[PDB]
Amino acid sequence: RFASVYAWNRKRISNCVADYSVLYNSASFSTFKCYGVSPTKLNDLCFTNV
Amino acid sequence: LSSTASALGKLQDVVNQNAQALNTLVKQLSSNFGAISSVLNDILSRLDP
Repeated sequence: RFASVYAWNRKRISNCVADYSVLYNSASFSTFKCYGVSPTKLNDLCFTNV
Repeated sequence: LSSTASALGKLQDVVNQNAQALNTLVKQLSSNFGAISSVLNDILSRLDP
């Protein structure tokens, strides 16, 4: 259960280690869209804000 | 010569012009030039090759 598109919900994640490799390997999502940053890059890249 | 550095000012101005040209190149690196980031490394880290 999640909020509507008009009432979009934003959650700050901090002080945790983030890996997108597991999410990409599963490939559960039918489509993947990346613009400013890209998936292969997310694994090596370190992001201050999630 | 001791009282006024203006006589050697033209020689200093030529050195200043060379320094200004090097400074301009440093400023150019800061300029985005239409790229998302001025730094080449920042673009490489966040984007596919």
